[PDB]
Amino acid sequence: AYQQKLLNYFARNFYNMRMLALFVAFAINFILLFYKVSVHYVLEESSGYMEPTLRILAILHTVISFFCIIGYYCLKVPLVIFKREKEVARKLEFDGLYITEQPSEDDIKGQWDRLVINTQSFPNNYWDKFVKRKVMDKYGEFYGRDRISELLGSAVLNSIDVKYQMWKLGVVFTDNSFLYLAWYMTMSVLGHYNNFFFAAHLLDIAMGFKTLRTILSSVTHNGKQLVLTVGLLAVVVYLYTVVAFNFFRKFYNKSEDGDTPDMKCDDMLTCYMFHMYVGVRAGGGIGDEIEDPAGDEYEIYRIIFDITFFFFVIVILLAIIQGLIIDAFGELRDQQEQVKEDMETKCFICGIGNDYFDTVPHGFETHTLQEHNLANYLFFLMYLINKDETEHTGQESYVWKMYQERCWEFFPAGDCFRKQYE
Amino acid sequence: TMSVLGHYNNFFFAAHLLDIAMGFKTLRTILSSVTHNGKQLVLTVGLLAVVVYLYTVVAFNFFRKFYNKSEDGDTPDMKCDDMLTCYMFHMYVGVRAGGGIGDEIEDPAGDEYEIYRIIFDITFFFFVIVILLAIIQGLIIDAFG
Amino acid sequence: ELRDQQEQVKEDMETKCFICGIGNDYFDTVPHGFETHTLQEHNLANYL
Amino acid sequence: DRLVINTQSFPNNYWDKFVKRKVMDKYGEFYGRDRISELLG
Amino acid sequence: MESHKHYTQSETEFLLSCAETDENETLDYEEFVKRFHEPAKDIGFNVAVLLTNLSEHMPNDTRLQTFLELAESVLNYFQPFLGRIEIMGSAKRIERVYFEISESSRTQWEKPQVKESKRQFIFDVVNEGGEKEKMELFVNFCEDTIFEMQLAAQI
Ligand SMILES: [Zn+2]
Ligand SMILES: [Zn+2]
Repeated sequence: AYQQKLLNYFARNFYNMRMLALFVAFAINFILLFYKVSVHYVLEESSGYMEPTLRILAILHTVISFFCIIGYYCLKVPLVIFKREKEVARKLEFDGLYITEQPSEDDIKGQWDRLVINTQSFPNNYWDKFVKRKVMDKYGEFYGRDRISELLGSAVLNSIDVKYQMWKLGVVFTDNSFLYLAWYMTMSVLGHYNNFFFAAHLLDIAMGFKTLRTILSSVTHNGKQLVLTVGLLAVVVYLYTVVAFNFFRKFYNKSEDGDTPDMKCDDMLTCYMFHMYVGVRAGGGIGDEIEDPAGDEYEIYRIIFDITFFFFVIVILLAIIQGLIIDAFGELRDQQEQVKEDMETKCFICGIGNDYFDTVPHGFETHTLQEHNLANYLFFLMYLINKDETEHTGQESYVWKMYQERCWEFFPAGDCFRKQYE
Repeated sequence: TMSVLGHYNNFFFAAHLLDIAMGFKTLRTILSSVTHNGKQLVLTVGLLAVVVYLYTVVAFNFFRKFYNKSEDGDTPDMKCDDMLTCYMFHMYVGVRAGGGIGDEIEDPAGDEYEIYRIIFDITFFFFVIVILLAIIQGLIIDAFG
Repeated sequence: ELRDQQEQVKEDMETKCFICGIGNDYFDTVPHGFETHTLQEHNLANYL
Repeated sequence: DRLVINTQSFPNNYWDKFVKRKVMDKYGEFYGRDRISELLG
Repeated sequence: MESHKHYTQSETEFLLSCAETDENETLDYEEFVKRFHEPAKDIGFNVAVLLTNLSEHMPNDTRLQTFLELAESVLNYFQPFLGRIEIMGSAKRIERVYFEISESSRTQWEKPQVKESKRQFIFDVVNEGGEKEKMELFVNFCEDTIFEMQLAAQI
């Protein structure tokens, strides 16, 4: 219960130590700025604690990473496994997909959940042992009681459900957030071993103050098109290099003046990577590596060639990058403004408009705050599930039956008690 | 008080030309497009500085010969070994670069370390210049929108 | 203009059908009647 | 703005000396004529 | 108690003669009628729901208005505690059901991590997602949120 209480504490004190771990990462950045090439070491100022607090703060930061992954296990991991168990249980309810459908080789996320139905302790952290025996009752009269039996299946060592835990952690590993923080802890491990890569913990600034994160979202949602466009660019560089391999085998000399043993980019690779490294990090042209206009009539077309590079490369490059990034920003600002539209024009349950509901002294506002009052439907559902069905009203038992039915017409189609008479 | 200091020392006296910050309003709306978003701008430049920090640190562990500050190296050159010196070197060079660090890099001589070093310069070019222009004019034109 | 054209395609497939052309104001009175109105009442390939 | 309610000449350039004695009247029957005297000065 | 400016003094003395008469003068506030006053709070809650629904179904009745303002302090107390929605209760007409909301669920709803999951969910239901079964996805979020506040209070 000491350790139970401490897990409770790390649950209820979780984001604060996360931001403190970020502050310790800033302190890591504070030190990694006085290294000297001799092996390496640290210089000295009036503060006299470089190496001891170095080692101590490294071990401390790694321990805080351990604390946050244990707390994150104590945090949302049951919520995510709750969502998973809910989805699997209701898909055996409304489909019986492991009875009947047998889904494809895509989503062995889903077929991963086959071998947990093997466990007798399958539907644990979803409170809903109803679902197991209801699905047991619902189909095996059609398809087999043997099929029902198949879909059945200090000192505490083997009296715990092993395969449930295996399935559980396999679902846990699918999280991007969990793998993110676990990989972060292993980075703290490698810095505990070798504190050269130790300052690479500064992807902690990828999941704090959200505006940078929305900028990263503007990066990542479009990035398939970005990467394929850079691949198209590489195709252009490839063929464009190949053009200056057939007709052009003298205009490059890598050494000084050519008498020193110069190199024309004849080799495919060498010429490939040469055009890549030169012309991408160019600053417009290949006016550096080109032979200047000396008067050759081949060199006329070679200057035209450099012009075609300039035009069909630099324009294209800027079109690749900031057109797509500002396009991402336009869609991000559009999405946020449409969120602010729909929270102020038509509610989820209202769905009419702010034309009707402002007739009286701020009735649209109170209509939002009271008549659809989004969290109070949540509280109502709590109030149902907390009560017993004998205790229900006919209204309460009615909505309960509609909820069990998963039929959803009991919710308003949009019109309200203000709409009927007023 | 700026007029007072110019009355005392008329060197800073011409710094009164922030008077053009509160007249003809169109410039002031441009300054408004600057200032309302600027929290995101400053935090993004801080992110850029983090990238430069770690990216410098990468060329501190594996890369301790490709920079020589003097002429030809026989004159007493300096590899950017020091954390700070290498920090501010990458800042002042690569930010005011013009795309690449093709100046300070050793050219392709044929070393297989230098292959990855050229790939390193390419990663700088790509993950820096694209990001920079995305920082500045994407956000400023977003402000204008 | 490309993002405008694609978003207006996603508008008109979800607001006013080719044959409906009224809006999603009228047709959502019942349990998803606008959706079934699309899938059944104008059901584009079934005229074909 | 706490320590200007200490001043007897608090609500000056708002023409509305109403507000001082109305707030003096409105709450100190509940909470104290001495509280009214403190919010005077 | 009279320094709290609130009550009427004969009724304060009624509460005094009610109080405990516990052997010198001492009195525990919890053991007063308090512990039984929360079922009395439940009764007055139901009365408030009742008078509320009276006003809601049948408004504009000065008899009922006088009776309503007669019950002013109860509606002042219990509007933080009531629950109110609207549905179509199988009568093919727009109806409304008034009910209870406990407070500890609101204290774990006071947890703004739920509020930001909610606002991201707002973003989802507005744009990010196939508009398939809007309120059903909402109730999926609700069941998850129920489980979330179970986790939150159970710590
Ligand atoms: Zn509604
Ligand atoms: Zn039609």
